[PDB]
Amino acid sequence: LNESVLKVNELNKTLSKKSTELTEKEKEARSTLDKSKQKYSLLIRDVEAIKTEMSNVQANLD
Amino acid sequence: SKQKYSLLIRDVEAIKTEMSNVQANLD
Repeated sequence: LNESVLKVNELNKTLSKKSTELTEKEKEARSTLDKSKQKYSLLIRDVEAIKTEMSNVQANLD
Repeated sequence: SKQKYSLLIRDVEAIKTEMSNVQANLD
């Protein structure tokens, strides 16, 4: 039980990191539009690739 | 424009992923 508590407490830092990286990538994407198709597309695939990683972590935590 | 573009590019990549699976199976 102690190890499981530690494991969830550590999954929270990855949820936090992918929140951060998603925010950063979204800012980059908006910068791309302001200035293009391929960089914007790649950042958007990523932005979604990170949210998928987030949902897995949320299910595991639950 | 942001949301429609995003949904369409994810869908395009999804389709390309489906394509690569079919190509490996065919090979």
